[PDB]
Amino acid sequence: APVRSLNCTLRDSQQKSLVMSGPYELKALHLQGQDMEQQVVFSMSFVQGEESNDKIPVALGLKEKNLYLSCVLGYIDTNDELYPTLQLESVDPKNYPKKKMEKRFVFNKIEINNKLEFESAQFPNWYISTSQAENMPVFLGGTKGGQDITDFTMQFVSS
Repeated sequence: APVRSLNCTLRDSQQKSLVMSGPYELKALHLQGQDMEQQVVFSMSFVQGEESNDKIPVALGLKEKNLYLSCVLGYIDTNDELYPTLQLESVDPKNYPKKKMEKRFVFNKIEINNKLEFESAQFPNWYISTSQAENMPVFLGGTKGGQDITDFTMQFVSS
């Protein structure tokens, strides 16, 4: 393209790591030592979308997996109308990433020090979220304050 990118892991504000849960899902849990190898490496690209002084548009791919997080209307857990849902979408490595990511792939990275939130650019007020419980899916949530975990820290891996 080229697109500006870095590789990183993410941990939620409770220190849970993100790992694969089947081929098309992530889950969060507190990890230990060598098992840390299980945490998922993201490739965070900076996309040409709507930048605020503190709303930096990004896409999140899963390094080496040809998968991207995307926000698409569907049905939600519940714990006719459609709601934003988090999907792990496989893509043609030939064309991704790109500065012009389709809207479903774009998150606004919000830096509330020293924490990051990732808001769906397509569906405002919906965030990459984890449950307080161990081993539950990563999902789009956080629409009501103080209910879900929507804060993360980033661990730089490489560029």
